[PDB]
Parts: sequence; C-alpha cells; structure tokens
Amino acid sequence: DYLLCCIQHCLAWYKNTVIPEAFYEDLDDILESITNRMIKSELEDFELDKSADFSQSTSIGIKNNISAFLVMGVCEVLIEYNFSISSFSKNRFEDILSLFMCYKKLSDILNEKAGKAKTKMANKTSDSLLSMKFVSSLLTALFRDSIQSHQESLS
DNA sequence: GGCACAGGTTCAGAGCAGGCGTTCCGTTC
DNA sequence: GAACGGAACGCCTGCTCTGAACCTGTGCC
Repeated sequence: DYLLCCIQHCLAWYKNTVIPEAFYEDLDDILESITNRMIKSELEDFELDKSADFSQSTSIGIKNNISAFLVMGVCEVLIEYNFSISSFSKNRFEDILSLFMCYKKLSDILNEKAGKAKTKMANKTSDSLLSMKFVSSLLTALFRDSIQSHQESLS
C-alpha cells in the first residue's frame, strides 16, 4: 500500500517538474491494467468474506484481516491516481466509485466482524494513504466547482 | 436483548508542606 | 528576678495531585 503511495507521489512529481525514460511510460499502462483488473476482482479472487470470516483467533482470519487492510490501502492510492490523471473524464470517476464501493464493502464486512468482539480492534481506523493535499483539492472540487466542463463527472 | 463510550473510582507513586522535637527569650507574678 | 509559656529550624508522615486502566451503567440499534 505505502509502496504504491510512494510510487504514485514520486511519479506525479516526476511528470510535474522533472520533464520540464521508459520506466514511467511503462508504469502509466502498468497502473492502468492494475486499475482495470482491480475493478472486476470481486473478493473471491482474494478468497474473502464467505471462504473466510476474519477470525482474529485463526491464522487464516488473521491473514484475511491483514490482506483486507492492504487491499483497501491499494484501492485508496488508485483513487488518488485515477483522479489525478484526467481533466475530469467520467469513465475513471465511475472506476473510482466502483473501487470505493468494494472498499466500503470491505469496511462494512469488518463492521460485521467488529460488531461481535469487544471494541479493542481500533486498527480499522488505520490512517488513509491520501495526502492532505489531495483531500483539500478534492473538497475544493466537490463543493466550490460549478464549471460545466467538469460538472458532468462531479454530479 | 446486546455493545460501546463515558464517567466514576481506585490504586500506585511521588513530592512537598506543616507540625512537633529541641533550644531560648519574653512576660507576669 | 525566675519560671513557664511563646518561638524558630529540620525531618518524618501523611495527604494530595495526577495519571492510567478497569469496569459497569445507559442508551441506541
């Protein structure tokens, strides 16, 4: 997760300032293919939720817990990337929504799994891999954007 | 009918202040 | 003029300040 975060940040900064050489021209299509594969991997390629029950006792439910956190982190980074790429093109935003829908699906799976045991699993609130910067820019673009050219995506 | 957060409570430790213990001078017969 | 009560500097007791955690009670799902 953190790795991908590092990658995203360095790479965006590269495109931003460095250019004004095959690794990054590859990585574009790398993350693209990863994103598309991520959209339509539905938790049974990961073997989650029904094959396992996130048992903090069992080695396997422990593993599930950990894998799931990693997954959600991954998704978050990809959300940042998909947003960053476009000049507000709609297919990527649909992708972001679907990513988030799987993410939230995982979070509420854990709420089902964290509803039963006592509330000392405060590891669910594991900090997001979104920069302060991106979040500022996101709310800026949600609430104070009336620009029709972008607005079809923001709606 | 159960879980989570709050709030109370309690204990452990540590730190510090004051009163009594020793020693002397004032006051009242 | 003397004696017994008021008076000052140091150490120990205990009490308080504070934090941290447990646990239990209530309200909402």
